[PDB]
Amino acid sequence: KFNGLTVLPPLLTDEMIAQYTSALLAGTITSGWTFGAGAALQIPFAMQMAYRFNGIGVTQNVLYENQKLIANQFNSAIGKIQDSLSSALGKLQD
Amino acid sequence: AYSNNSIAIPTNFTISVTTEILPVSMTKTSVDCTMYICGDSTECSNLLLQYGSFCTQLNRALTGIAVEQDKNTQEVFAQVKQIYKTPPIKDFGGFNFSQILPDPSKPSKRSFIEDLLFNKVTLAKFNGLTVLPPLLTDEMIAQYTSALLAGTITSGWTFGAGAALQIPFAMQMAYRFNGIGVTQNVLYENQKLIANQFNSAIGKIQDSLSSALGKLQDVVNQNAQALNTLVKQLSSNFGAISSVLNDILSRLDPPEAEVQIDRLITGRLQSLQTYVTQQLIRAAEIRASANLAATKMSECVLGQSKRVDFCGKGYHLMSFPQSAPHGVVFLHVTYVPAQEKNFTTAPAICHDGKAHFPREGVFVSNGTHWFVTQRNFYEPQIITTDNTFVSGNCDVVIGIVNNTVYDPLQPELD
Amino acid sequence: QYGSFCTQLNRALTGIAVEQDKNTQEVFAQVKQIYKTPPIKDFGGFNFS
Amino acid sequence: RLQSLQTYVTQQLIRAAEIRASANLAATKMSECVLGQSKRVDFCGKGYH
Amino acid sequence: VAVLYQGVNCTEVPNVFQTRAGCLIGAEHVNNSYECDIPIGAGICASYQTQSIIAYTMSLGAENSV
Ligand SMILES: *[C@@H]1O[C@H](CO)[C@@H](O[C@@H]2O[C@H](CO)[C@@H](O)[C@H](O)[C@H]2NC(C)=O)[C@H](O)[C@H]1NC(C)=O
Ligand SMILES: *[C@@H]1O[C@H](CO)[C@@H](O[C@@H]2O[C@H](CO)[C@@H](O)[C@H](O)[C@H]2NC(C)=O)[C@H](O)[C@H]1NC(C)=O
Ligand SMILES: *[C@@H]1O[C@H](CO)[C@@H](O[C@@H]2O[C@H](CO)[C@@H](O)[C@H](O)[C@H]2NC(C)=O)[C@H](O)[C@H]1NC(C)=O
Ligand SMILES: *[C@@H]1O[C@H](CO)[C@@H](O)[C@H](O)[C@H]1NC(C)=O
Ligand SMILES: *[C@@H]1O[C@H](CO)[C@@H](O)[C@H](O)[C@H]1NC(C)=O
Ligand SMILES: *[C@@H]1O[C@H](CO)[C@@H](O)[C@H](O)[C@H]1NC(C)=O
Ligand SMILES: *[C@@H]1O[C@H](CO)[C@@H](O)[C@H](O)[C@H]1NC(C)=O
Ligand SMILES: *[C@@H]1O[C@H](CO)[C@@H](O)[C@H](O)[C@H]1NC(C)=O
Ligand SMILES: *[C@@H]1O[C@H](CO)[C@@H](O)[C@H](O)[C@H]1NC(C)=O
Repeated sequence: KFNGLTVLPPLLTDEMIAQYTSALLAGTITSGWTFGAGAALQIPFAMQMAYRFNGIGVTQNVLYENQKLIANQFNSAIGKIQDSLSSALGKLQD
Repeated sequence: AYSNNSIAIPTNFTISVTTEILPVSMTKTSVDCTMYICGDSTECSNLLLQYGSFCTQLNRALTGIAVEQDKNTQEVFAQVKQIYKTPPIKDFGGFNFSQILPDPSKPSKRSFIEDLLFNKVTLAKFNGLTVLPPLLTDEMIAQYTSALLAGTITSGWTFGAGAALQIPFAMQMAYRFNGIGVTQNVLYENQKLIANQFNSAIGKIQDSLSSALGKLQDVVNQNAQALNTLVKQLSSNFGAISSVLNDILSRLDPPEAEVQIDRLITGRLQSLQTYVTQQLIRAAEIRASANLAATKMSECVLGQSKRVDFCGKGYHLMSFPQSAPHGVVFLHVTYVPAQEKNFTTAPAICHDGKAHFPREGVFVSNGTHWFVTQRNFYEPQIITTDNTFVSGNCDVVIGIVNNTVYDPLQPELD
Repeated sequence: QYGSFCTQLNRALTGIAVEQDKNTQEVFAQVKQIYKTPPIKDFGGFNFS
Repeated sequence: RLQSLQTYVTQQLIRAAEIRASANLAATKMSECVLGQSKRVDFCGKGYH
Repeated sequence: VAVLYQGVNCTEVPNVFQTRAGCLIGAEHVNNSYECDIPIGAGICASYQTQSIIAYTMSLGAENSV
């Protein structure tokens, strides 16, 4: 900063980016994809997951008859991510 | 308002047309090393002759950029080999493409909107700095765009895979709706409305354009700025007594003139190299943009696209290309749900100990009954054995309700 | 008297500067409504704590 | 010192172009994986998405 | 071979055919239109199809009416 070498602030403060990400998460969990085409339409979460399964060629009753298992799987996976991160970020470091 | 037994279905749909702009190429230039650096003097050329082969190296680089420009234009536009023509009969079920078809009256076979785009970039040789003509004249590009439009309107996508197959326009639109999960009868029972919507939207585009083209303007501005700097840089001393080689041909003898001629040579080499480098970087950027534009051309226009936010906001229906000075313009026709209503839902219905699920719709209840409807458009229908399918017993599903399924066989058995 | 190299340099650097803001804007600003989640947390057993 | 400045500026321009490419790709992932379900293999992780 | 003087008016001379690309010398001008073999410029191509060199106008492709 003492040779005519200045750094400048970005336009968006980090809180603003945090707000944007929070908005995206809210949109996906409460409205599926339907907020990305028009007005935000609500729909429960079980049927959103059912539709997402149907979109890869696995019928709906497969999801329905096993919901408790998918829930436990998802919780354990996210916990393992939370652990693994607190150990990895070379791409952002370079 | 998220509640675990509530959904919100649309009722009405709205068409829309949105523009998009892309740059495809720049203006090709070629420069003379000897004329820029030395003017015309013999002595300067003789002194440069021993610096190296930098001149030749520069010329090779510039010609490389030159040929990539033609390849970019060829790639973005020359995707059809048959130059189709539209029939004189204009009956497309109420649609009206007067604006973006060729009008055979103007000398340049450009459509109305092409002409409007043309008159918005007004653009804002005596030193060895030459510009060169592109390979394709604008009429040729106009012909290519007209051919693409004819292909899409009269043959759907089927001309982009093989021989051009004709098919009316109403059923092409019906197929395009079916491809986003809205049944055909939705289109059919409302054709006059889609037609009016489309006409109004295209009219609004025609108005809005005649008001916007920053992306296509910045290229021209950057080009002109670079050339003006490269030319204005000829009037500095770089550490000599004067900045004219004719001011040094006189008033001096060779021995003590050559040092100042040396300093001028050094300055002008350094300026040329900076110009060439920045040009190379810019050309690479335009190359990236032109690859993306060709991809849009080949996915949105040739067929229907399905990857979100690639051919405009909203579900995608079709597109139309148009030209512009050193660039391309897209008009994406797309679809949007309008008027929502809240309904109560349930995953499955247990008629008699059997869990019935919907084949492709979802169960809705206005409070007094149960119907099953498609996902994107409210259209009630009665539960039957021809409309659902069974699995297991109604004991594991977290959400289940009690209703009877019609099963249209028993009454008919009499 | 060397030339206008300084000005040329400054123009280049500011060009990079403005592209940076455009990149961030493009990657994140894709939603215009800032939705909020409801206080009720019942998603069929899933847990986004 | 002129020569040093020019080298710095050039390398910065090339790096900025590279980051520009990466940011376009990131925006595409944002708009295809998150906004809707994706179906093109190996674009939003290994396995069906 | 054929020679091309870019940027110069054909009338000024340092078989002549004036193209927007520049005075072209040594080749013949025809009335047909085939695929483009090699690019001269400004919508004009040339080839050794017929033996001397010819310079013609490129044609985009065959025509049909669905
Ligand atoms: C869907 O929305 C359109 C847009 O308003 C409705 O079309 C209008 O309908 C009213 C009453 O029928 C007419 O007075 C208007 O002239 C129509 N609009 C235009 C531009 O002509 C349409 O009615 C809506 N759908 C339903 C089922 O009501
Ligand atoms: C939910 O929809 C059904 C079907 O339209 C409505 O039931 C009809 O109501 C009208 C008016 O009272 C009667 O003339 C019909 O005979 C009824 N048909 C059936 C099959 O019941 C019902 O009223 C609607 N409920 C609400 C709350 O709007
Ligand atoms: C749907 O109807 C069945 C048939 O009656 C219900 O099953 C019985 O519901 C009562 C409710 O108090 C229980 O006491 C019985 O044990 C249930 N089983 C049998 C065999 O009768 C079922 O609960 C109904 N579903 C509802 C109301 O959501
Ligand atoms: C189509 O739009 C043009 C432009 O307003 C109009 O002149 C014409 O009557 C419309 N209908 C048809 C069938 O061309
Ligand atoms: C449905 O009704 C609820 C009543 O609280 C209201 O908040 C919601 O906006 C309504 N939604 C629709 C789509 O009508
Ligand atoms: C839905 O939520 C309500 C709480 O308002 C609860 O009473 C009901 O049991 C829930 N139903 C399901 C299927 O989770
Ligand atoms: C979700 O996970 C958090 C973190 O372990 C835990 O505190 C909480 O009890 C879990 N369940 C719910 C419903 O939040
Ligand atoms: C070439 O010169 C003739 C007169 O000799 C003139 O009529 C013609 O317009 C000129 N063409 C060009 C391109 O300069
Ligand atoms: C080419 O066409 C022009 C005008 O149409 C005519 O004067 C000339 O004789 C023609 N040449 C040949 C070889 O057909």
